[PDB]
Amino acid sequence: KRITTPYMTKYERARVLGTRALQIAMCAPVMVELEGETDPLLIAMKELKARKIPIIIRRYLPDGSYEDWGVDELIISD
Amino acid sequence: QPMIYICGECHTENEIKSRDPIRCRECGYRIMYKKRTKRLVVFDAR
Amino acid sequence: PYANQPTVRITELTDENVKFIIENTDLAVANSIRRVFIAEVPIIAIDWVQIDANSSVLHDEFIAHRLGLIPLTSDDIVDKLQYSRDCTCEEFCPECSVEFTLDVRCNEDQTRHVTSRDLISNSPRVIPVTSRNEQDDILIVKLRKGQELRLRAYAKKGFGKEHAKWNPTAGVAFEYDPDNALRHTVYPKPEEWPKSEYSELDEDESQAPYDPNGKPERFYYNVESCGSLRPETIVLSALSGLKKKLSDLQTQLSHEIQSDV
Amino acid sequence: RMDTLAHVLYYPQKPLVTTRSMEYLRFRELPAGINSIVAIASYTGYNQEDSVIMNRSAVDRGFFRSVFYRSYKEQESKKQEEVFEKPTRETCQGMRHAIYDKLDDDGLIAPGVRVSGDDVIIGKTVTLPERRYTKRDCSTFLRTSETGIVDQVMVTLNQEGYKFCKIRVRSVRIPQIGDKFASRHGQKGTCGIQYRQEDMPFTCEGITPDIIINPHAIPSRMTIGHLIECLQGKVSANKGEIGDATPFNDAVNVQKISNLLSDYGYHLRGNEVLYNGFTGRKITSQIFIGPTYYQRL
Amino acid sequence: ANMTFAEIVTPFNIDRLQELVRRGNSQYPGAKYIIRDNGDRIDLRFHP
Amino acid sequence: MIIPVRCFTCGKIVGNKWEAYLGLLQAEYTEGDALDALGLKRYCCRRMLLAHVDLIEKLLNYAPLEK
Amino acid sequence: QTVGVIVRLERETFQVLNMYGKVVTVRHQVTRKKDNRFAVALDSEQNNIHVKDIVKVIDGPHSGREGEIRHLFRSFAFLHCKKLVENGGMFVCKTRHLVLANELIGQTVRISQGPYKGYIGVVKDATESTARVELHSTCQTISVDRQRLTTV
Amino acid sequence: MNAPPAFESFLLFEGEKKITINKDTKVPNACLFTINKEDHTLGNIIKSQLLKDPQVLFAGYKVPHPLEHKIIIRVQTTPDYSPQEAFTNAITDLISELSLLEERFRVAIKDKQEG
RNA sequence: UAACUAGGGAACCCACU
Ligand SMILES: [Zn+2]
Ligand SMILES: [Zn+2]
Ligand SMILES: [Zn+2]
Repeated sequence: KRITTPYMTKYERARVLGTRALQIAMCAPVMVELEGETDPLLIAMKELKARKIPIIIRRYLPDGSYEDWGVDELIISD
Repeated sequence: QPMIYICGECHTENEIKSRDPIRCRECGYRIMYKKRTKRLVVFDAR
Repeated sequence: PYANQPTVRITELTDENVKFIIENTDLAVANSIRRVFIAEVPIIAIDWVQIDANSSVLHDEFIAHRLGLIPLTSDDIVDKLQYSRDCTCEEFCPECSVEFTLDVRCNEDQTRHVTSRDLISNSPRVIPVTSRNEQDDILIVKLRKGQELRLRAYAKKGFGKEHAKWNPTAGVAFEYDPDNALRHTVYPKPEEWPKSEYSELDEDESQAPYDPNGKPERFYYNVESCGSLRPETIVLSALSGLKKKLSDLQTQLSHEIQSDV
Repeated sequence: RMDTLAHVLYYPQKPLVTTRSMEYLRFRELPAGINSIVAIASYTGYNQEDSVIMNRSAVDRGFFRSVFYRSYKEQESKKQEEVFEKPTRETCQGMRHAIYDKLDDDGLIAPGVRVSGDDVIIGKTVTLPERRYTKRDCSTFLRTSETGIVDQVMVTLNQEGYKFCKIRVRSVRIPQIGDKFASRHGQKGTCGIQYRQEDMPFTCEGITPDIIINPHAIPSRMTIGHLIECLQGKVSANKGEIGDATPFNDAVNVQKISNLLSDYGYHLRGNEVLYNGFTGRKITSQIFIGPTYYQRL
Repeated sequence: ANMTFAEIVTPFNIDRLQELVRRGNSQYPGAKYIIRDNGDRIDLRFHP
Repeated sequence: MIIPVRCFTCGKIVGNKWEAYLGLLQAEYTEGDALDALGLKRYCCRRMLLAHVDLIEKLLNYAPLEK
Repeated sequence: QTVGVIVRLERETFQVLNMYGKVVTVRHQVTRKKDNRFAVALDSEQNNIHVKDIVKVIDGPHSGREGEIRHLFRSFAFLHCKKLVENGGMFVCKTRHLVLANELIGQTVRISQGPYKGYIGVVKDATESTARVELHSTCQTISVDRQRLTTV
Repeated sequence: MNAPPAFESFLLFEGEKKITINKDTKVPNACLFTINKEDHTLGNIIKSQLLKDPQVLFAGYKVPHPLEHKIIIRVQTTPDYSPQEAFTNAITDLISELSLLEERFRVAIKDKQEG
């Protein structure tokens, strides 16, 4: 059972969007459709709004254990 | 090869070579100035 | 939905200024006319100086900058001249430029004043304004013995939007509503404000009563020329230039509508 | 003088509003600044928070145009021998990708030659202590971000009897956005924007300001001497005299200057009705405008 | 024109980056270097 | 150093008026009367002549380096 | 005019195997040339080969061996075999006998056409189409098409 | 160093158009007129002449940035009218007004010169 | 038949926010 917050932090937002943008710029297959968008930042934004980013966030607890959260499992701020 | 300097005191056209000392040939003044260049000097009048 | 019917009354015409009134036109038209007076009336001014010798105390950029600001007679020649960028010659040609030559050598113990008399034109009608055949000559540089200034200058066509040396006007005095009937400016104490030259009120009055239905008309002008053009020629070429800009915009807009539709 | 870091203004003017001590400071004969028609106004918001709006048409006429001088010196030494000569790729090592043809046969550039950053102005070669390359390049270039015209090249002997050269580079500095301008009252400010004469506001006589400063520069600073100098400059320029601003002078106060200004057909407090340069409509507030002394820093 | 950002070449920006390379470092909207997949650096200041 | 060709503010020609201004000043005119006699009406043109310092006459006291 | 690769380090001489198949003995003071690591060579099958590529020898005096590409020439390729004991494994083979297993710079010009017409400048840098012109009158260096430039 | 050349305020470089037409989507019968290498001198007269037209419901111009040299004129008209012909009629009225003003100024020149 | 870089330190002074 996971005890961390169900909301997805702005630091998680920043790093997930950056990692996904770097992956898309390195020709990772996009999980959403593209309406002519070219910048991998905006593609990562559209992927995050659709909760389709294939990234698991491993939140490390201070006692040493971790908790694996999917991006789709977490509440997006916007 | 032929270089002209202008003496700072008496304003004399001075043919000197290279590696010889900067010395005015008829007044002995040791400061000379280069002449204005012969290249194209064109300014817009702004 | 249609055009104005503006009227012109000229109160003073002189070789150095024109002082006229435009009535029954809009404020934007009058202000654009003033803006074309300052910025968009083409004259001939020096814009290309080749310095061959300059022994003066002033360096070459200084002399070139002073030569650019010397006004030249531009009447009925600026219309014939093309812009230098628009002309197909390699160097300058008579169809787009006027060549000037200056060669002054000071061999006397007195100071030699290099003035606009020393600017020698290759065109009989594009000459410095002070060289017209009373007033003194525009001083370029002062020379002591041993100093010289040899240069070749080319004078081309341009307007004041590019550089202020092509501005043909000295002072464009512009007024509307001299008695402040529109209250477009609000005096905190209107008693201490001096009357305008075009004011139509008595000494006891300070400003006109407020007119709620009024618009700005009856614009007052005083276009003082720098001598490069006649002031009437300044106004006529300004009206022609604003007309030409509007006509060119009409042409491009018609092409854009035709291409889009 | 081959001074390092010399700045000279083209058209310095003595102040219209001066103190009597400036006669002994010799500020009249070597002035630093220009009397400029200055309106204190909020115009387009480009003069906000210690910034000024300059007249582009004034700057085209030489207003606050200055010239910057930088002197480069270099010796040739005999220890390893250094010589002033034009380097050649077939016999020199370490030559940069610069136009060495701007140098003359003596290894020195001539006056009147246009130079840019990383341009050789003095060609110096030092011999290797021990084939393809026998001499090493030790030439001097300009500063990387500096351009200009070579103004003067002076060649002489130094104290130890070696060949010594000094090169002065002339750079003409047009006032632009970001150049620092200050009044004589601690009111410094960079140029925010430059408008042409038709874009500047204008009086009924067609006078446009050379500099527009923000009204908010005044009240927290309490430089009332700025406003009084502006008023006295208006009176002096209309009257045809030089105004006296010696501090502890009871013969000069604000009311006397105001009455003198009112005698010349202006509003006594120095306000004028300005018109918008873009629309031609007169501004609702009457703008304080007059000649005051700025310095180009 | 002095500071650069390293943009990864995708099929979505191949033409824009190609014309940026073709413009080179002399024009402002251009490019300074090409970084190949093996880390080899191609300088566009000195024309290849 | 030398009189500007044009007034900075408006652009009226003032480069031809410095020698005439000096001649009027030595003819015992006041500076205001001398400015009025030269046609300088706006104070922008008036302080071009009123505030001018002629450094060029002091520069001419030095002999040129070439002659 | 000739390149080479040293096969043995000696005290005062270099043992270098050039494109001969013969080892020469030269002094220390040879010069250094920049290697073309991006050069392209062609084998007998007209296939592209580059540096660090294993190629087989199927023709020539030493057909049957196998080598690795170190340096390239117009019609020769340098080969290495770790099992070959002569001259430290260095050898040379021909490319076709294997199989894969400006004057304007510094010149004063006049812009004779365009918006900058009449400006005098010095070309700092130039290509086949454009040129970087250092304007004499301004502090700018601008990119001008070479069809608009006239050498003066 | 970074000074733009003085001709860029009025000279179209190779590639751009003088005036572009863009339809404004949020309201009907509205267009955005982006005009290059022009300033307040032309935008103000076009704006005021469009304001004289009773079939024009909105007429405004702006310079988005004074460092660049484009104006954007926004015209909204009545549904029985279009902003394109409103712009055309405004330019035509300005041209005719300037022609009348020029010929009357010439007449006044002759009157003042001949007394 | 384009062979492709920059250079030290220690003290002081001045200016700037
Ligand atoms: Zn001598
Ligand atoms: Zn021509
Ligand atoms: Zn003036």
